[PDB]
Amino acid sequence: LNVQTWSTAEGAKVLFVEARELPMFDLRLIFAAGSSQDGNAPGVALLTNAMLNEGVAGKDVGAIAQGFEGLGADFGNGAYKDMAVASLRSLSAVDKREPALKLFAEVVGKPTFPADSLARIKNQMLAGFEYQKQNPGKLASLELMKRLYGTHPYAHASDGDAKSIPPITLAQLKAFHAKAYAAGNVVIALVGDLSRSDAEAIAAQVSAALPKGPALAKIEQPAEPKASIGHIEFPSSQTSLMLAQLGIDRDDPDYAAVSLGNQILGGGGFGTRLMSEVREKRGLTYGVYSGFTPMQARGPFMINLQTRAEMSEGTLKLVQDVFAEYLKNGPTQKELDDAKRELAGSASNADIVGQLGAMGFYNLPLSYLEDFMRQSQELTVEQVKAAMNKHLNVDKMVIVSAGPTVAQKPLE
Amino acid sequence: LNVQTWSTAEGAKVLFVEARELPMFDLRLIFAAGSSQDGNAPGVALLTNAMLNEGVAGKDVGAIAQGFEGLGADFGNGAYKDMAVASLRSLSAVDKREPALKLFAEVVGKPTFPADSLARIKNQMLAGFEYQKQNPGKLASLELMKRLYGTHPYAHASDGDAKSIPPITLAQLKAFHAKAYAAGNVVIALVGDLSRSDAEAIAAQVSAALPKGPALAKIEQPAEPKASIGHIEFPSSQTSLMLAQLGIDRDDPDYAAVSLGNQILGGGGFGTRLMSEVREKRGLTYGVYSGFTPMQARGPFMINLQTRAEMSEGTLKLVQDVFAEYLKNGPTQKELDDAKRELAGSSTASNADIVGQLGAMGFYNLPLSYLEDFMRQSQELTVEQVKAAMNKHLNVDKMVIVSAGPTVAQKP
Repeated sequence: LNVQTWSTAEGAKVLFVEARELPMFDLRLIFAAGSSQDGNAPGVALLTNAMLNEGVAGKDVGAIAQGFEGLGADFGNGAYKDMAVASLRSLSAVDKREPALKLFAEVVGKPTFPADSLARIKNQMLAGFEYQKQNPGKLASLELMKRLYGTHPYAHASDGDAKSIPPITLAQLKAFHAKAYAAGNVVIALVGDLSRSDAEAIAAQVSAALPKGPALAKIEQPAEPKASIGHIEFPSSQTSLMLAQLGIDRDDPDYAAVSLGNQILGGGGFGTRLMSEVREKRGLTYGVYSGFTPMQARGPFMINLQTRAEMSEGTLKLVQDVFAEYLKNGPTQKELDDAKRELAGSASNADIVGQLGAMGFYNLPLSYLEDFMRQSQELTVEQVKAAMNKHLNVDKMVIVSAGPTVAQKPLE
Repeated sequence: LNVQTWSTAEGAKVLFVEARELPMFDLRLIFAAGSSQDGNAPGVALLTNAMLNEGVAGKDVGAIAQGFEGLGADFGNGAYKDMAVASLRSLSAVDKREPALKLFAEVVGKPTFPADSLARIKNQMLAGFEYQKQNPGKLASLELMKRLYGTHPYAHASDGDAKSIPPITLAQLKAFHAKAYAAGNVVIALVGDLSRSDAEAIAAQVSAALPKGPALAKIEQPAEPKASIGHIEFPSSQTSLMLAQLGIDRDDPDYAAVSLGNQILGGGGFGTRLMSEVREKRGLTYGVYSGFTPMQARGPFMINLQTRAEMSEGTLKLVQDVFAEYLKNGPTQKELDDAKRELAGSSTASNADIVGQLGAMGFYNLPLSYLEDFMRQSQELTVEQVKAAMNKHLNVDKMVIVSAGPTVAQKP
């Protein structure tokens, strides 16, 4: 496709793809306003993002939702470690998109942050922390990110904690919003039934409604953690196991190589090394997965699965052996091909706008999409093995288990 | 507003509301195909409903998904206790809705139940059962529904269990579908940018694509269970509390009165009696809710919350006292007005909200003027009428209580 890009007067990065198949369009705003920008107030980024559509001049939470619905539009939001998102899907018809866009602009650019909404959202978050202590996987991953990142901004939970949420004030949210939702801190992605002229108008309108400000400081790289094995005691006949170490950052040149290499190890299914060895041949789990989560700074590489508590010790060694062998010998030409073929089979405005968001946010080449498919079928078994060994090491894994401490049964 | 109704040549009940504001419409099919129809194969209803869009003649799961997406349409499905649904939201333009409806009819009326999809679904359902036992609330809920309904079809979990899922064959899914998804067993609800003639054609087309057959017989009423208290030992840190007894069936005349009474007792908000006493004044929980789940047969009335294990013994007594006190004196004028005001707020209804009500109207044989009657009646209820209704359907001596948590010393 023909990806077009430019910047607004306020400094926003714009990426656009014209798609006339459907009388609709997707607008996605990506801000460098993830939890990594939390500073001394864990949870403030997530709280700010969740509060956007709780109120604007003249409209309470209900009226805003009704506003979008009545116009045939869908609003979406979310906060993560690197970014925070605000999105709109709407009919392309001028009479529908105009009021939808002005409302969207008001919600993301001029939220009023109603006091009652804040109290309600905090309560939901506090209740959430309580339910979380009943989810082994959630506890294991939280522990795992702490051991992996230490004091780095990516270490703390995005939603903060019971201690940090209560003190957050409306003033802190307004201050964070003014700084992190600034035009110079955003990427405007558009895909749909629009001309480049309409796209420019839309992007400019959004950019002008946002608070004025420069981009925030980028996140530094984390220090490599030391290998370790932790355990979280939890009642259940099952045990959640997670293994991880630092992976790559989104802009790393070996992205295509490590992603294909990962597909073979623990991607979707039955065919992978892990699913066949752990699930297919031994029936020790209903699902085992592996994957990289590239961010601005080095993201984590993780392997996760659940098994019967009495088989956990044995299954862990098995996963470690499978991983060790894979890094040592790499993939077979047969696995690589099936991997490329599988990939060859994997677009809507939504899927595209999502990619444009990452392309602009991580400053990837305009040709990113094509470059990825192209680089990916070109890769040889030797390039994949080299890339995996360059970014992963068997002696760097941080392991966290969550389940009961019970007698262990060796694998049969 | 101006609900229109008729039946198709197959005996399907059709309900339609013309709404021309947006160039789209919502089609919802409600089948008497919930878990209550499981018989000797718990979970077959949910599995059949989940397999609908997994494949049709010459098309796999991904092909069907892209098919709807490329047309700007969304497919929806879900199975419950007394009903199973299949829905489609689509642009109204003929060039988009015609292809989308043909695909939709094929998906719901002629599913192929691919072998590889059934294995994938069973695998995730089996994984689901494992996750479930690590959840106190779910464990208490399953047990509570058992004590409440005994051998009644509503007692067992809709998704079946680890022992009932593996055995389910394609032959069973095929037979269940031919019986439960028969045209005579479905309600067709339509709302949107369509003329009555457009709607007639759409309904006739969907109805004709379904298997031919009559409506299934209605489920009998459950027996009044004896009051009892049960505890599920779970060494986790918080305690889950659930109280319940048989509520009303969906077409009960006091529906509006009990809905408003329940809203005041434990609906949404911090103003309810339960949230005020347990959370507001005592700070014993982050969320306590109560509610009726009216079904074809008597649905349950349930109250649920989570508290610190050491406060569970006292909190349960408090909730019971608050409940007794509420049935005894009824709601205050203030509570009644606030509730009516909240209800009123909560010609602005969207196609999705309307289509949902139309489906229930048709499935439960509610009066054609149900919508208008609900508003009128609700806004006119008196404290005396609400108190009478709640007392007519609930009794403090009939509560079945089930808690899940650790047995620890009480700190009150």
